[PDB]
Amino acid sequence: NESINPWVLTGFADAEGSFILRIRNNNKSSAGYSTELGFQITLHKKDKSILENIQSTWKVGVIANSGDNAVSLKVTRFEDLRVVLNHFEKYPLITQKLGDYLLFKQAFSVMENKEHLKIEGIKRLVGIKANLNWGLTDELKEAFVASGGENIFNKNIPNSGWLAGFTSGEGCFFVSLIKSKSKLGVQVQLVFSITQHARDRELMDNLVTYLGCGYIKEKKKSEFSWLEFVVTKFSDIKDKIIPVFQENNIIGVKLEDFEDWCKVAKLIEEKKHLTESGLEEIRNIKLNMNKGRV
DNA sequence: CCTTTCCGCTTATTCAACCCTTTACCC
DNA sequence: GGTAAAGGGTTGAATAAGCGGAAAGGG
Ligand SMILES: [Ca+2]
Ligand SMILES: [Ca+2]
Ligand SMILES: [Ca+2]
Repeated sequence: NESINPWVLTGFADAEGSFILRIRNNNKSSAGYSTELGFQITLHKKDKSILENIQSTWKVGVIANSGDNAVSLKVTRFEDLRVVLNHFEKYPLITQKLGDYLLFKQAFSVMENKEHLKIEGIKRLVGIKANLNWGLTDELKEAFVASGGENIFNKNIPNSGWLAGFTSGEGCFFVSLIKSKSKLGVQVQLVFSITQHARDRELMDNLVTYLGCGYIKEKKKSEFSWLEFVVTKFSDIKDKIIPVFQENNIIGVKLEDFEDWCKVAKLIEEKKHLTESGLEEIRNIKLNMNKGRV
Protein backbone atom coordinates (compact mmCIF):
# COMPACT_ATOMS: atom_id res chain seq x y z
CA ASN A 1 0.00 0.00 0.00
CA GLU A 2 3.07 2.30 -0.43
CA SER A 3 1.35 5.11 -2.31
CA ILE A 4 3.97 7.71 -1.43
CA ASN A 5 7.72 7.55 -1.80
CA PRO A 6 9.33 8.08 1.64
CA TRP A 7 11.58 10.98 0.63
CA VAL A 8 8.71 12.73 -1.09
CA LEU A 9 6.86 12.39 2.20
CA THR A 10 9.76 13.80 4.27
CA GLY A 11 9.81 16.64 1.71
CA PHE A 12 6.11 17.33 2.07
CA ALA A 13 6.35 17.18 5.93
CA ASP A 14 9.28 19.69 5.88
CA ALA A 15 6.87 21.99 4.01
CA GLU A 16 3.55 21.21 5.78
CA GLY A 17 3.86 19.09 8.92
CA SER A 18 3.84 20.12 12.57
CA PHE A 19 5.06 18.47 15.78
CA ILE A 20 2.89 19.13 18.77
CA LEU A 21 3.39 18.84 22.51
CA ARG A 22 0.52 19.92 24.70
CA ILE A 23 0.75 20.29 28.44
CA ARG A 24 -2.73 20.85 29.80
CA ASN A 25 -4.14 21.79 33.19
CA ASN A 26 -5.80 18.61 34.42
CA ASN A 27 -7.47 18.43 37.86
CA LYS A 28 -7.83 14.66 37.37
CA SER A 29 -4.13 13.94 36.63
CA SER A 30 -1.81 12.89 39.52
CA ALA A 31 0.78 15.48 38.42
CA GLY A 32 -1.78 18.28 37.89
CA TYR A 33 -1.15 18.21 34.16
CA SER A 34 -1.78 15.87 31.23
CA THR A 35 0.24 15.59 27.99
CA GLU A 36 -0.41 14.96 24.33
CA LEU A 37 2.31 14.41 21.80
CA GLY A 38 1.38 14.57 18.13
CA PHE A 39 2.37 14.84 14.54
CA GLN A 40 0.05 16.49 12.12
CA ILE A 41 -0.70 17.84 8.63
CA THR A 42 -3.48 20.26 7.76
CA LEU A 43 -4.26 20.89 4.05
CA HIS A 44 -7.10 22.26 1.96
CA LYS A 45 -9.74 19.55 1.44
CA LYS A 46 -9.02 19.39 -2.31
CA ASP A 47 -5.83 17.50 -1.21
CA LYS A 48 -7.46 14.98 1.13
CA SER A 49 -6.10 12.22 -1.14
CA ILE A 50 -2.52 13.08 -0.13
CA LEU A 51 -3.41 12.53 3.56
CA GLU A 52 -5.08 9.23 2.78
CA ASN A 53 -1.97 8.24 0.86
CA ILE A 54 0.16 9.11 3.96
CA GLN A 55 -2.21 7.31 6.24
CA SER A 56 -2.21 4.11 4.22
CA THR A 57 1.52 4.34 3.62
CA TRP A 58 2.19 4.62 7.38
CA LYS A 59 -0.89 2.69 8.72
CA VAL A 60 -1.38 5.30 11.45
CA GLY A 61 -3.22 8.57 11.85
CA VAL A 62 -6.76 9.75 11.99
CA ILE A 63 -8.21 11.89 9.18
CA ALA A 64 -10.87 14.46 10.06
CA ASN A 65 -12.29 17.75 8.90
CA SER A 66 -10.79 20.94 10.18
CA GLY A 67 -13.22 23.76 9.49
CA ASP A 68 -15.28 24.09 6.34
CA ASN A 69 -12.38 24.12 3.84
CA ALA A 70 -9.57 22.04 5.29
CA VAL A 71 -8.65 18.48 6.43
CA SER A 72 -6.12 17.16 8.95
CA LEU A 73 -4.10 13.99 9.45
CA LYS A 74 -3.22 13.69 13.14
CA VAL A 75 -1.08 11.07 14.75
CA THR A 76 -1.36 11.05 18.53
CA ARG A 77 -1.54 7.35 19.60
CA PHE A 78 1.71 7.03 21.42
CA GLU A 79 2.90 3.69 20.00
CA ASP A 80 1.90 4.91 16.50
CA LEU A 81 4.28 7.87 17.00
CA ARG A 82 6.99 5.23 16.85
CA VAL A 83 6.16 4.79 13.15
CA VAL A 84 6.55 8.58 12.66
CA LEU A 85 9.94 8.56 14.47
CA ASN A 86 11.22 5.55 12.51
CA HIS A 87 10.26 7.34 9.30
CA PHE A 88 12.09 10.53 10.29
CA GLU A 89 15.17 8.64 11.50
CA LYS A 90 15.50 6.90 8.15
CA TYR A 91 14.48 9.87 5.92
CA PRO A 92 15.38 12.88 7.98
CA LEU A 93 14.00 16.43 7.71
CA ILE A 94 16.31 19.17 6.52
CA THR A 95 14.63 22.50 7.28
CA GLN A 96 14.42 24.37 10.63
CA LYS A 97 11.56 21.97 11.15
CA LEU A 98 14.20 19.39 12.05
CA GLY A 99 14.69 21.41 15.32
CA ASP A 100 11.02 20.81 16.15
CA TYR A 101 11.40 17.10 15.40
CA LEU A 102 14.50 16.86 17.62
CA LEU A 103 12.49 18.39 20.52
CA PHE A 104 9.66 16.10 19.63
CA LYS A 105 12.02 13.12 19.90
CA GLN A 106 13.22 14.35 23.36
CA ALA A 107 9.59 14.57 24.67
CA PHE A 108 8.93 11.14 23.38
CA SER A 109 11.84 9.79 25.42
CA VAL A 110 10.49 11.43 28.54
CA MET A 111 7.06 9.97 27.92
CA GLU A 112 8.29 6.44 27.03
CA ASN A 113 9.90 6.20 30.51
CA LYS A 114 6.59 7.50 32.08
CA GLU A 115 8.27 10.48 33.78
CA HIS A 116 5.48 12.76 32.52
CA LEU A 117 3.22 11.20 35.14
CA LYS A 118 5.29 13.07 37.78
CA ILE A 119 5.54 16.83 38.22
CA GLU A 120 9.34 16.36 37.57
CA GLY A 121 8.56 15.09 34.06
CA ILE A 122 6.05 17.76 33.40
CA LYS A 123 8.67 20.38 34.20
CA ARG A 124 11.17 18.63 31.89
CA LEU A 125 8.50 18.81 29.10
CA VAL A 126 7.80 22.48 29.79
CA GLY A 127 11.51 23.15 29.16
CA ILE A 128 11.31 21.11 25.96
CA LYS A 129 8.14 22.92 24.96
CA ALA A 130 9.56 26.38 25.42
CA ASN A 131 11.70 26.15 22.32
CA LEU A 132 9.20 24.10 20.29
CA ASN A 133 7.06 25.99 17.69
CA TRP A 134 5.44 29.09 19.28
CA GLY A 135 6.68 28.15 22.82
CA LEU A 136 4.89 28.46 26.19
CA THR A 137 1.74 30.44 26.73
CA ASP A 138 1.65 33.05 29.51
CA GLU A 139 -0.54 30.83 31.73
CA LEU A 140 2.10 28.10 31.45
CA LYS A 141 5.15 30.35 31.58
CA GLU A 142 3.55 31.93 34.73
CA ALA A 143 2.58 28.65 36.35
CA PHE A 144 6.22 27.44 36.10
CA VAL A 145 8.19 30.64 36.84
CA ALA A 146 8.32 32.24 40.30
CA SER A 147 9.05 35.79 41.53
CA GLY A 148 12.88 35.94 42.10
CA GLY A 149 13.46 32.69 40.10
CA GLU A 150 14.86 32.11 36.58
CA ASN A 151 12.67 32.06 33.41
CA ILE A 152 11.94 28.80 31.45
CA PHE A 153 15.14 29.16 29.34
CA ASN A 154 20.41 22.86 9.12
CA LYS A 155 21.10 20.08 6.44
CA ASN A 156 21.58 19.86 2.66
CA ILE A 157 18.99 18.78 0.05
CA PRO A 158 19.41 15.06 -0.06
CA ASN A 159 17.75 14.25 -3.40
CA SER A 160 15.01 15.07 -5.89
CA GLY A 161 12.41 12.95 -4.06
CA TRP A 162 12.75 15.33 -1.09
CA LEU A 163 12.56 18.27 -3.47
CA ALA A 164 9.39 16.86 -5.16
CA GLY A 165 7.65 16.56 -1.75
CA PHE A 166 8.74 19.95 -0.68
CA THR A 167 7.71 21.60 -3.90
CA SER A 168 4.34 19.93 -3.70
CA GLY A 169 3.98 21.89 -0.49
CA GLU A 170 5.62 25.28 -1.22
CA GLY A 171 6.12 25.43 -4.96
CA CYS A 172 4.32 27.58 -7.50
CA PHE A 173 4.10 26.96 -11.30
CA PHE A 174 3.05 30.30 -12.74
CA VAL A 175 2.52 31.70 -16.20
CA SER A 176 3.20 35.38 -16.30
CA LEU A 177 1.70 37.67 -18.93
CA ILE A 178 3.92 40.68 -19.16
CA LYS A 179 2.84 43.79 -21.09
CA SER A 180 5.65 44.30 -23.64
CA LYS A 181 6.97 46.62 -26.39
CA SER A 182 6.99 43.48 -28.66
CA LYS A 183 4.78 42.96 -31.81
CA LEU A 184 2.03 41.23 -29.77
CA GLY A 185 2.29 43.54 -26.79
CA VAL A 186 2.56 40.63 -24.34
CA GLN A 187 5.54 38.51 -23.22
CA VAL A 188 4.95 35.05 -21.83
CA GLN A 189 7.26 34.43 -18.84
CA LEU A 190 7.26 31.04 -17.11
CA VAL A 191 8.04 31.31 -13.39
CA PHE A 192 8.93 28.55 -10.97
CA SER A 193 9.01 29.75 -7.36
CA ILE A 194 9.51 28.26 -3.91
CA THR A 195 8.62 30.49 -0.98
CA GLN A 196 9.93 30.26 2.56
CA HIS A 197 10.53 32.33 5.73
CA ALA A 198 14.11 33.62 5.98
CA ARG A 199 14.81 31.32 8.95
CA ASP A 200 15.46 28.85 6.13
CA ARG A 201 17.74 31.21 4.10
CA GLU A 202 20.36 28.50 3.85
CA LEU A 203 17.90 26.05 2.30
CA MET A 204 17.08 28.72 -0.31
CA ASP A 205 20.82 29.08 -1.12
CA ASN A 206 21.03 25.30 -1.47
CA LEU A 207 18.16 25.36 -4.00
CA VAL A 208 20.24 27.57 -6.25
CA THR A 209 23.23 25.22 -6.07
CA TYR A 210 21.26 21.98 -6.14
CA LEU A 211 19.28 22.93 -9.25
CA GLY A 212 22.11 24.90 -10.96
CA CYS A 213 19.85 27.92 -11.65
CA GLY A 214 17.64 30.58 -10.14
CA TYR A 215 18.06 33.34 -7.60
CA ILE A 216 16.62 34.48 -4.30
CA LYS A 217 14.31 37.46 -3.82
CA GLU A 218 13.71 39.21 -0.50
CA LYS A 219 10.00 39.82 0.03
CA LYS A 220 8.34 42.16 2.59
CA LYS A 221 4.86 42.98 3.93
CA SER A 222 4.94 45.54 6.76
CA GLU A 223 6.62 43.85 9.69
CA PHE A 224 6.77 40.39 8.03
CA SER A 225 9.30 39.14 5.54
CA TRP A 226 10.16 36.03 3.60
CA LEU A 227 12.12 34.73 0.63
CA GLU A 228 11.35 33.34 -2.83
CA PHE A 229 13.61 31.07 -4.84
CA VAL A 230 12.74 31.88 -8.46
CA VAL A 231 13.56 30.55 -11.91
CA THR A 232 12.45 32.24 -15.14
CA LYS A 233 15.25 31.69 -17.68
CA PHE A 234 13.48 29.42 -20.15
CA SER A 235 16.43 27.16 -20.96
CA ASP A 236 16.81 26.38 -17.18
CA ILE A 237 13.11 25.68 -16.86
CA LYS A 238 13.19 23.39 -19.92
CA ASP A 239 16.45 21.65 -19.12
CA LYS A 240 16.57 21.62 -15.27
CA ILE A 241 13.17 22.17 -13.67
CA ILE A 242 10.76 20.34 -15.93
CA PRO A 243 12.80 17.17 -16.27
CA VAL A 244 13.35 16.97 -12.53
CA PHE A 245 9.62 16.85 -11.82
CA GLN A 246 8.90 14.61 -14.80
CA GLU A 247 10.99 11.90 -13.06
CA ASN A 248 10.10 12.86 -9.50
CA ASN A 249 6.46 13.66 -9.48
CA ILE A 250 4.61 16.46 -7.85
CA ILE A 251 1.74 15.20 -5.69
CA GLY A 252 -1.75 16.62 -5.18
CA VAL A 253 -3.70 19.12 -7.31
CA LYS A 254 -0.44 20.90 -7.96
CA LEU A 255 0.44 18.09 -10.31
CA GLU A 256 -2.31 19.32 -12.65
CA ASP A 257 -0.84 22.81 -12.47
CA PHE A 258 2.66 21.46 -13.28
CA GLU A 259 1.10 19.51 -16.25
CA ASP A 260 -0.46 22.75 -17.56
CA TRP A 261 2.72 24.73 -17.09
CA CYS A 262 4.57 22.07 -19.05
CA LYS A 263 1.96 22.40 -21.81
CA VAL A 264 2.82 26.10 -22.06
CA ALA A 265 6.52 25.29 -22.04
CA LYS A 266 5.87 23.20 -25.16
CA LEU A 267 4.17 26.09 -26.93
CA ILE A 268 7.07 28.30 -25.95
CA GLU A 269 9.64 25.89 -27.31
CA GLU A 270 7.72 25.70 -30.62
CA LYS A 271 7.61 29.57 -30.67
CA LYS A 272 3.86 29.49 -30.75
CA HIS A 273 3.96 32.05 -27.94
CA LEU A 274 5.06 34.67 -30.51
CA THR A 275 1.79 34.06 -32.41
CA GLU A 276 -1.63 35.51 -31.64
CA SER A 277 -3.34 32.12 -31.57
CA GLY A 278 -0.57 30.52 -29.49
CA LEU A 279 -0.97 33.39 -27.08
CA GLU A 280 -4.76 32.86 -26.71
CA GLU A 281 -4.19 29.17 -26.07
CA ILE A 282 -1.74 30.17 -23.23
CA ARG A 283 -4.34 32.57 -21.76
CA ASN A 284 -6.94 29.76 -21.66
CA ILE A 285 -4.49 27.35 -19.98
CA LYS A 286 -3.43 29.95 -17.47
CA LEU A 287 -6.92 30.97 -16.36
CA ASN A 288 -7.80 27.41 -15.39
CA MET A 289 -4.54 26.98 -13.42
CA ASN A 290 -3.94 27.59 -9.73
CA LYS A 291 -6.53 29.96 -8.27
CA GLY A 292 -8.70 29.61 -11.40
CA ARG A 293 -8.83 25.80 -11.36
CA VAL A 294 -12.35 24.42 -10.93
C1' DC B 1 -10.44 4.80 38.45
C1' DC B 2 -6.17 8.55 35.70
C1' DT B 3 -4.62 8.77 31.32
C1' DT B 4 -4.91 8.32 26.53
C1' DT B 5 -7.12 9.45 22.44
C1' DC B 6 -10.27 11.54 19.52
C1' DC B 7 -13.14 15.39 17.81
C1' DG B 8 -14.62 19.69 16.39
C1' DC B 9 -13.05 23.89 15.89
C1' DT B 10 -10.16 28.57 15.88
C1' DT B 11 -6.30 31.90 14.78
C1' DA B 12 -2.10 34.41 12.85
C1' DT B 13 0.81 34.53 9.09
C1' DT B 14 3.96 32.23 5.99
C1' DC B 15 3.09 30.94 2.23
C1' DA B 16 1.58 30.54 -3.01
C1' DA B 17 -0.11 33.27 -6.49
C1' DC B 18 -0.53 37.38 -8.70
C1' DC B 19 0.77 41.67 -11.78
C1' DC B 20 3.78 45.59 -13.80
C1' DT B 21 8.48 48.02 -15.03
C1' DT B 22 13.21 48.02 -16.35
C1' DT B 23 17.33 46.11 -18.14
C1' DA B 24 19.96 42.55 -20.81
C1' DC B 25 20.82 40.04 -24.61
C1' DC B 26 21.34 38.51 -29.33
C1' DC B 27 18.84 36.39 -36.48
C1' DG C 1 14.51 46.30 -32.53
C1' DG C 2 12.42 42.86 -30.27
C1' DT C 3 12.32 39.36 -27.12
C1' DA C 4 14.07 37.27 -22.85
C1' DA C 5 15.39 37.99 -18.19
C1' DA C 6 15.45 40.18 -14.01
C1' DG C 7 13.80 43.80 -10.76
C1' DG C 8 10.19 45.37 -8.03
C1' DG C 9 5.89 45.02 -5.82
C1' DT C 10 1.25 43.22 -3.88
C1' DT C 11 -2.69 40.17 -1.54
C1' DG C 12 -5.78 36.79 0.94
C1' DA C 13 -6.13 32.25 2.53
C1' DA C 14 -4.14 27.55 3.06
C1' DT C 15 -1.44 26.38 5.97
C1' DA C 16 0.88 25.51 10.71
C1' DA C 17 -0.12 25.47 15.35
C1' DG C 18 -2.89 24.44 18.81
C1' DC C 19 -7.26 25.40 21.66
C1' DG C 20 -11.50 22.99 24.94
C1' DG C 21 -14.53 19.13 25.70
C1' DA C 22 -15.37 14.58 26.27
C1' DA C 23 -15.33 9.20 25.37
C1' DA C 24 -13.60 5.14 27.26
C1' DG C 25 -10.97 1.40 29.56
C1' DG C 26 -9.26 1.16 33.76
C1' DG C 27 -9.22 -0.39 40.28
CA1 LIG D 1 5.91 25.56 5.45
CA1 LIG E 1 0.90 24.08 0.15
CA1 LIG F 1 3.05 25.56 2.93
